[PDB]
Amino acid sequence: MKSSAKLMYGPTVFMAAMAVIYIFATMHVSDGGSVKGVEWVGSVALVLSAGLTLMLGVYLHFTEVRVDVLPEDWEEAEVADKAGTLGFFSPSSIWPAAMSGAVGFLAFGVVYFHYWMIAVGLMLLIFTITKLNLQYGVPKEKH
Amino acid sequence: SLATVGNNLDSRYTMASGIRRQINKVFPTHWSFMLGEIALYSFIVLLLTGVYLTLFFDPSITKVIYDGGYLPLNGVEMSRAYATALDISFEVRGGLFIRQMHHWAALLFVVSMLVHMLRIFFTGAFRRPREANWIIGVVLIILGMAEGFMGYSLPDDLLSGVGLRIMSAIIVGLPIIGTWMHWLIFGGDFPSDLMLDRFYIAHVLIIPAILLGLIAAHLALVWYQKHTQFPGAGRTENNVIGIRIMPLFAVKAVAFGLIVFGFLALLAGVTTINAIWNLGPYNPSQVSAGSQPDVYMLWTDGAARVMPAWELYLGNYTIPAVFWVAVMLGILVVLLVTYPFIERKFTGDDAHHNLLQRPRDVPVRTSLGVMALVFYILLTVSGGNDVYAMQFHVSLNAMTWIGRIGLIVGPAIAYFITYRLCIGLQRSDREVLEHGIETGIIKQMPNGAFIEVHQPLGPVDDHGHPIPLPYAGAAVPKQMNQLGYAEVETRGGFFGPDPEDIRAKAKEIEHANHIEEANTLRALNEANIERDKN
Amino acid sequence: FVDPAWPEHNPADGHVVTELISKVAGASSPWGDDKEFPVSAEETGYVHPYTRIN
Amino acid sequence: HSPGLGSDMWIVGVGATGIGSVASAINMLTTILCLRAPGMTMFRMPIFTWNIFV
Amino acid sequence: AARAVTFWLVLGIIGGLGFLATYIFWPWEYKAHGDEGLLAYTLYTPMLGITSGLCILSLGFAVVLYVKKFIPEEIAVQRRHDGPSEEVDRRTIVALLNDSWQ
Amino acid sequence: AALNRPNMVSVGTIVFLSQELMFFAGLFAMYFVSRANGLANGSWGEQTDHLNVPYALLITVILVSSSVTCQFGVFAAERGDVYGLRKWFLVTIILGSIFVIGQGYEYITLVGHGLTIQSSVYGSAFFITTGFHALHVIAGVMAFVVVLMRIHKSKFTPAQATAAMVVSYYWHFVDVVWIGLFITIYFIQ
Amino acid sequence: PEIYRGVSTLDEPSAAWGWHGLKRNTIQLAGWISVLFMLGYNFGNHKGHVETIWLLVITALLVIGLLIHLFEPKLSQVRTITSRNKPVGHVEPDWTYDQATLTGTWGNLTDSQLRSVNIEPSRVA
Amino acid sequence: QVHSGRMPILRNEAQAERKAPRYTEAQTLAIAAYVAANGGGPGLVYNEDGTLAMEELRGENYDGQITSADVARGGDLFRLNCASCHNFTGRGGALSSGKYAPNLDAANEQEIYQAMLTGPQNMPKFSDRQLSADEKKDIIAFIKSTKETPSPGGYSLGSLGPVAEGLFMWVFGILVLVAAAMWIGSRS
Ligand SMILES: CC(C)=CCC/C(C)=C/CC/C(C)=C/CC/C(C)=C\CC/C(C)=C/CC/C(C)=C/CC/C(C)=C/CC/C(C)=C/CC/C(C)=C/CC1=C(C)C(=O)c2ccccc2C1=O
Ligand SMILES: CC(C)=CCC/C(C)=C/CC/C(C)=C/CC/C(C)=C\CC/C(C)=C\CC/C(C)=C/CC/C(C)=C/CC/C(C)=C/CC/C(C)=C/CC1=C(C)C(=O)c2ccccc2C1=O
Ligand SMILES: CCCCCCCCCCCCCCCC(=O)O[C@H](COC(=O)CCCCCCC[C@@H](C)CCCCCCCCC)COP(=O)(O)O[C@H]1[C@H](O)[C@H](O)[C@@H](O)[C@@H](O)[C@@H]1O
Ligand SMILES: CCCCCCCCCCCCCCCC(=O)O[C@H](COC(=O)CCCCCCC[C@@H](C)CCCCCCCCC)COP(=O)(O)O[C@H]1[C@H](O)[C@H](O)[C@@H](O)[C@@H](O)[C@@H]1O
Ligand code: HEC
Ligand code: HEM
Ligand code: HEM
Ligand SMILES: CCCCCCCCCCCCCC(=O)O[C@H](COC(=O)CCCCCCCCCCC)COP(=O)(O)O
Ligand SMILES: CCCCCCCCCCCCCC(=O)O[C@H](COC(=O)CCCCCCCCCCC)COP(=O)(O)O
Ligand SMILES: CCCCCCCCCCCCCC(=O)O[C@H](COC(=O)CCCCCCCCCCC)COP(=O)(O)O
Repeated sequence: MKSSAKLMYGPTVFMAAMAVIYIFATMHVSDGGSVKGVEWVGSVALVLSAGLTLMLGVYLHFTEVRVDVLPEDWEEAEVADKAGTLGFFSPSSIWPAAMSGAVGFLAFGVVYFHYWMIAVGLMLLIFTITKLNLQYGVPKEKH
Repeated sequence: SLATVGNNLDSRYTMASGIRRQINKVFPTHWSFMLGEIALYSFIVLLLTGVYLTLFFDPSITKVIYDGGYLPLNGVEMSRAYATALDISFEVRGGLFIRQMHHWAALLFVVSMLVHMLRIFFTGAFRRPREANWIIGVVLIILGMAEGFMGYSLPDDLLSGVGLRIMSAIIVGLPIIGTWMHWLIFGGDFPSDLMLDRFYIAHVLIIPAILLGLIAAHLALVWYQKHTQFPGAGRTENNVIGIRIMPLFAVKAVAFGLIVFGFLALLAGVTTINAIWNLGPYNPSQVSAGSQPDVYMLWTDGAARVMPAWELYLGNYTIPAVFWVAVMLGILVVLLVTYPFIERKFTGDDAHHNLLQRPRDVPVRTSLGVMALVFYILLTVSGGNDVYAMQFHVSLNAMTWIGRIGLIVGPAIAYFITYRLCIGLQRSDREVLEHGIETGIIKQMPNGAFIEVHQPLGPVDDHGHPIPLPYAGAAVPKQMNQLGYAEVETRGGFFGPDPEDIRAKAKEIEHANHIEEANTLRALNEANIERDKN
Repeated sequence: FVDPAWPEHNPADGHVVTELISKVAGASSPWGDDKEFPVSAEETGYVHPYTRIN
Repeated sequence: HSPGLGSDMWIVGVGATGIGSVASAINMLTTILCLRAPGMTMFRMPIFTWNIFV
Repeated sequence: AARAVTFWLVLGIIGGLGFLATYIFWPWEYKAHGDEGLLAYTLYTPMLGITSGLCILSLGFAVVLYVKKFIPEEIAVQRRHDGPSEEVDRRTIVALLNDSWQ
Repeated sequence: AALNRPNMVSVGTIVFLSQELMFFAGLFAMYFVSRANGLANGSWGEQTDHLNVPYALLITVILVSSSVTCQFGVFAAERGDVYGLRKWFLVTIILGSIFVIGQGYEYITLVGHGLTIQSSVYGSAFFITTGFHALHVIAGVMAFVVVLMRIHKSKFTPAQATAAMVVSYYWHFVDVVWIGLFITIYFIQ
Repeated sequence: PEIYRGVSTLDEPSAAWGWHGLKRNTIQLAGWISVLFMLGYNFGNHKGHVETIWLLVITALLVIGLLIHLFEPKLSQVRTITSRNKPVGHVEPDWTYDQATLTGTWGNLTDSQLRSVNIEPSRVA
Repeated sequence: QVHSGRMPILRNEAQAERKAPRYTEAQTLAIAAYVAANGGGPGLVYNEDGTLAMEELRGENYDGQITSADVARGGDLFRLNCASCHNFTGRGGALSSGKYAPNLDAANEQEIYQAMLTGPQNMPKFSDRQLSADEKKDIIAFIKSTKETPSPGGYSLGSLGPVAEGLFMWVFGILVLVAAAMWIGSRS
């Protein structure tokens, strides 16, 4: 993860350099097979693509400076080093499928442009997201 | 001075002993056991709103010139029925509110019965000794549908009139007694003078009398044979575990009653139903697009659309293509009414059943139910495929063919999927009993094996793998939060906690209470084992 | 105020969860990361329901 | 210029299938970062995982 | 818990008073397309629905919220007496009917 | 004892927020192209006269201060304080719903002049960007309410603490996008 | 074990709880009745054949399915060996165990190989 | 055809659609002038001045608002001829094979007049001899009155009727009451 943070600087600097060249070459070059002027679409997109890579790169860089030498990042690690517990991984759930079905309902709502369908699909999506998050929290039945 | 009121009531009717038993009857608490009450409360609202609605309604066909409140219909010749229905909604303070309450209550009534019937079907509550209740209930749903039909056809507007035209022309086309039957019902050619008077009396008196009588018989018969219950902990076929009538069941019944009443009272204001002013007086020559009956009548109308033109022209006689529709509708009802008997015929089960069964443990019946639901839903949709075609941009001919073909292919796919899913649900139950709850805490052993921690619900041997428990007919937990391992251990409000002393003291009592509760169920089972031994 | 369910940790040269670091490789357990599983069948408070049909 | 209702279904379907791609990229990117076997450095993982990373 | 119940009770009272006030004083008579005060009219039935719904629904919520917060927790077990009757009485009811016929 | 591995859920959410930036890259691209076209004619300036710049300031601070309170709510989650989390999250919900109502009122006060979606290219571009942002803010508020339900139902474990830290990440991102979007629309005009 | 009404608990775990599986003859009967109805749809008032081609395709699929259901077909096991695959009745050595504890596959490694795995040749026996 | 954005056709199908207009008012009238020079038929209805009548064709006796006596007659005319293809209150209806009678909300009064003066696709043509000027104006009065009048009681569920009232209850109405029952009762 230490080397994962660093490798994003490559694309970051590349995109940052291209987003400068693009702007200056579109507004000051007459080719005859195009018209002079800033592109305004390839400039914003390239700047913000550099932004994405920079964001992820910086976040991983700040994160990796507070982390110990992990066995997966150690060259001569033994298998018996990670002998503890990993995290909590969800064994099963029906809510992904239903949640996808809810997004498919407001999809058709927007297609047909039916207000009731959009409203129901929006509330249906809220419901399924809520159930997904409150899956492992549902209290024991208070009878 | 209440003991003296009791003293007088007892000294006359010897009622102390016979009411102690009434207030001590125990009823199983389950959310699905309240579905019948919705039908009951909706029926009560219908009777009350219906009586109020008859103080302003004149069920006559005699033509008059309208000069009432609704100015956009002033000067048109209409019947007395339509004119007075227009006066309930435009000249009576809160008459539209009550009219809409009535119609909404009708809808809820029919859907409540449908959902209740589904609960009865899936859980197997129709088995011995409760077949009489099934037959009574089936008659209740058919009469409910008939009641609603003759109710919406009272205003004598253009939409409802086409329903009567359809109904009359269905009857007239019957093979032998088809034209003689029509003259006996309507009192002549359609329309006729006495028609809306025969419909009014059948609607305010004849059917509701029969309905009330059947309902009363239904409830008494249920109350006599206590109730069924799911096979939970400590529960046998010779006991009922739940709550007594008072103080807990009676109050809960009232609360839910008010909830339904309040909900119908909201709908009566906030949403429009049967806007009869938009439609005009009935005219045999004019019609509208779609022109569907009520939702509960759509299956019958959907049957007529998907039946091909199969007329039989005998010698100087005719069997209309509608006749086969009647035959089909005659089969569906007969199949529904005599279900417990065909259940018993093909299964060879003739025992006394007091314990319910989860739908997942009876895959054939569950699958047949979902097969029949798809059949009913396809009939309902195809009865109203004109509104589906226009709003969802599909060919109307394509809709007709979907209905025709879907009634063969839809049920088959429904059965297959439902059966497989029922067995799947059975398998997931067995995994927990055999291996334990999947915690979801994946941990790595020193050798490098990833293993998920399993929580056994029974005793283990001495080699990891715990002795699997047999199925017991009840729900087995599948999450660790279902055992209260995610329970909040803070007592207090939203902004501030409770004092420590009042907090720790409170956790102790709740802990002791839940332990003792589980102990009651354990002790119950033990006594029941020894009971069933004999 | 510290929640009862909060893991008993020394508030010195150690912090169980911050913005970006944690103690596990994955999601923290929603039933307490310091909870030892499995436990005896008694603690679960599950009552196996003996049932007989007919 | 395209009054058909099919074109809206196309748009919406493309949009939806594009959500599944980001949903898959999110956990194909953080599985690499967080969940690796003891000894499996970034430069020990196969070419296939590097390609899915990029 | 007492404040939770009382919230729904006060809200129901407000709803009831609202329904009475709207039923009596709100403009209820029919107004046509162009007529001023069409909005005041087309909101009469909705207002009745809103208020009556609020009153009855809130009272229902208050009553249910009382039983699950204040009434104690009960598990009751009743013995079933059903199926065929006792033989003593069984042969006693058929013998009586047979006697009446013979 | 235990090492200090990266927060997996935090890393997951940051990767999700990155993609949410490119969604606004599209909207900004559409806005800037339309702005270039508008300034070429000189018709942009006429359409901008419908903007209430002072009103858009106090709404912005209402959002910005919300982020502040949100951070306090997270400062209470790093330690075991369930009540510190509960208080500040409620304040941020209120302060965010006030933004939504404020933005909604601006929309209703913007149709009064002639700034509509189908009234001009400016109107189309103004409503698309701020409309999508409004949807995101609503989603953020709903995220807060769901996490407030989680804190009420489950026991306040580091798992629940992590769930609140990431929703704060989402909120900060949405506020930052607003900051960048307000400068573009109101300051730069 | 524990076969109820002809259906085994091994395939259907709740065998003794309710109705569990019908007979092959009722599925066939329903299928053929359905085929009759699907063929009978071809008689009526319709001029188009875009619905005929739709009926015949579905009927053909249904007939194919019912024939598969009737003449239950089975296949043989492919008794082949591809590349470095072992014939059935082979035990796979625990590679990771043999790697951790020098024994078996990692049994006969010389000093040269021992140094290659950063294992000083001294921890013998 | 042009103003309503129905022309030009972009693809052959069951039925041409209304969409966003391609031309303005003036351009439409120029194309119309050119077309009518190749042998003219029905013309646009004008008023006192040389302007296209819009709010003036909202009733025979229209002055500043719709007369309630016009909607009464227009209602029965509308019901007799066009309640079938359209809905009762012109909500739309389906036809043979991918065709339909569109919802009437989007058309102005001139478009209504010209719609029943010409006969677009599968709509029959109603000449002035068949439905007179006064009858047509009454039909417009009814159309524009039923559209622009909110329901007296409730939220009119798209005015579709028994099919929309049965979906609100049988799918949404019962679900709320189930949720209430699931709240009061137990899961065991
Ligand atoms: C303990 C308790 C409350 C139990 C609950 C029992 C209960 C409420 C059961 C439900 C009622 C039942 C069985 C309904 C039948 C349902 C059904 C099949 C159809 C619906 C009925 C229906 C359509 C009603 C509408 C119109 C209609 C036909 C009404 C019936 C008309 C008649 C015949 C009314 C008089 C009968 C009546 C109400 C009797 C009360 C019962 C008692 C205690 C009678 C005692 C009795 C007396 C006092 C006599 O003098 C007498 C003289 C000559 C012969 C017999 C009797 C007789 O039985
Ligand atoms: C329970 C509730 C709805 C509370 C809300 C408060 C309320 C009643 C508000 C409305 C106020 C009213 C009704 C004002 C008007 C008063 C007036 C002028 C007339 C009232 C009479 C009326 C509406 C209709 C005519 C007669 C009537 C009450 C008919 C319907 C009731 C019927 C058919 C009862 C069957 C008779 C009978 C023998 C019943 C057996 C025993 C009982 C108590 C049955 C009912 C019953 C109940 C009530 C359950 O909750 C239940 C729950 C779970 C399982 C089973 C049952 C069950 O069987
Ligand atoms: C028997 C019914 C039992 C009622 C149940 C009790 C409910 C209490 C609340 C009652 C609601 C009040 C409604 C009063 C209505 C009102 O305001 O009346 C107007 C002028 O009243 C006045 O100033 C004085 C009104 C005094 C009457 C109020 C009576 C309530 C109390 C005093 C009686 C106690 C009840 C005892 C309970 C017994 C229970 C029995 C079950 C007449 O002007 P009008 O021009 O004719 O317009 C007409 C519309 O009003 C009209 O609705 C109609 O619908 C239109 O068609 C139109 O003609
Ligand atoms: C709960 C999930 C629900 C999923 C259901 C989805 C299945 C729906 C399938 C839809 C197929 C529709 C294709 C359209 C076809 C069409 O439009 O053709 C029509 C005739 O429709 C037909 O026969 C087709 C009917 C056959 C449909 C079979 C449906 C059975 C379903 C239920 C089972 C399969 C799916 C199972 C999914 C279950 C999920 C679990 C896995 C006639 O054409 P026509 O209106 O006359 O118009 C033209 C002139 O305009 C023009 O001049 C031209 O010249 C003319 O020739 C004429 O064509
Ligand atoms: C099929 C029978 C049919 C009858 C009868 C009918 N219409 Fe239509 N109507 C149509 C069809 C089909 C269209 C769509 C034609 C098109 O748009 O190209 C249509 C289109 C219209 C339009 C254009 C709709 C719009 O949204 O712009 C108006 C306005 C209209 N009709 C009104 C009427 C009036 C007014 C009457 C009678 C007094 C009437 N129609 C009778 C079928 C009918
Ligand atoms: C008019 C509508 C109906 C009403 C008001 C009604 C009322 C009730 C009530 C109150 C109960 C007891 C409580 C419960 O278990 O939910 C009940 C039970 C029952 N009903 Fe209904 N019911 C109606 C329709 C039906 C229908 C249509 C059927 C069957 C087709 C049916 C069959 C049964 C059965 C078998 C029971 C017994 C449940 C049990 O005891 O385990 N009912 N009904
Ligand atoms: C099973 C119970 C009942 C059902 C399902 C039912 C159903 C209906 C329906 C669907 C309507 C059409 C409503 C409308 O026009 O908006 C209606 C109207 C009517 N019902 Fe009922 N009803 C029932 C009971 C009763 C009873 C008991 C009475 C009278 C004592 C009654 C009197 C009326 C009257 C007078 C109308 C006409 C008034 C009107 O059309 O507005 N109903 N009913
Ligand atoms: C259970 C079986 C029901 C039988 C129905 C048969 C199938 C045909 C259905 C046709 C659907 C027509 C849809 C349509 O045209 O849409 C609309 C017309 O009808 C409706 O409005 C549908 C209302 C249905 C209830 C939804 C309420 C949402 C609030 C929920 C809050 C709890 C037109 O679109 P619009 O209203 O303008 O957005
Ligand atoms: C993909 C998620 C789906 C989200 C569903 C939300 C749907 C919002 C529809 C708003 C329609 C209002 C337009 C209108 O006719 O009013 C117009 C004015 O609209 C506005 O200025 C405010 C609109 C708010 C912007 C919302 C943009 C959201 C982008 C969602 C992308 C589909 C007035 O139209 P009129 O003159 O009456 O013809
Ligand atoms: C218009 C299209 C017509 C469709 C044609 C399809 C008809 C196929 C007929 C096949 C007959 C099979 C007979 C048979 O073998 O008996 C049995 C079929 O099963 C049944 O008992 C039928 C019960 C149907 C009742 C459905 C209503 C209940 C659901 C309501 C819930 C609300 C088979 O039993 P077996 O396998 O021999 O043990």
